[PDB]
Amino acid sequence: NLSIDGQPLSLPVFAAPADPAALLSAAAAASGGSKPLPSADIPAMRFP
Amino acid sequence: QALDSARSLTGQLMQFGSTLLGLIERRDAEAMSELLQNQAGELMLSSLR
Repeated sequence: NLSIDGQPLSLPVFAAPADPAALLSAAAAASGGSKPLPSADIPAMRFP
Repeated sequence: QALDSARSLTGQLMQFGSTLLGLIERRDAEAMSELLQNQAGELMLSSLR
């Protein structure tokens, strides 16, 4: 479909470029169980 | 003696109030620091585009 100079009579095959991808990273809340209470024993000092 | 016993706990609650205001202020700074980075990311998308 060329002209006499070999130039194309058609409009060229266009291609719209891809959009830039949005970056995304992993986000996690920290996980952790509580610590149990230590054992008991009666002291030598009174309560006050 | 009961006055001193009350004064001890009111000073302790002063300590709790100062610590709590520090934690509120610091949380409230960190939330803005994260807000600014979310805004910077979704603004960087437009600049790249």
